Amino acid sequence: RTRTVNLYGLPAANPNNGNEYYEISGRFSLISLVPTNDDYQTPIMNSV
Amino acid sequence: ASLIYRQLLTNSYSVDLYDEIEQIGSGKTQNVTINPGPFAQTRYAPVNWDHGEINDS
Repeated sequence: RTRTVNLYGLPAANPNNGNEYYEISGRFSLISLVPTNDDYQTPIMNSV
Repeated sequence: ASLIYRQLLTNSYSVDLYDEIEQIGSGKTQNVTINPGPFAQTRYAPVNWDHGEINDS
């Protein structure tokens, strides 16, 4: 009952649309650092 | 004990042989391959500075 009809978008009036939540799945890769002194790395030693 | 003088004079040819030893061993290719140690290196990252997120409207 208004001027604005057939506009593409998503207003903030009722975004949930009766849903408890919107979900998304996927894979999540990470290459972050970490301290590992438990190695105490000088074993690759040459057995002789 | 005089025999040392005789041996030196007689064996002097080994001097030229030794000159050949060193002056062609230098010619031959050598490569002492200093390592990286057991502990491995790594740089931070390719990091570039920029202005952060702007709150436009």
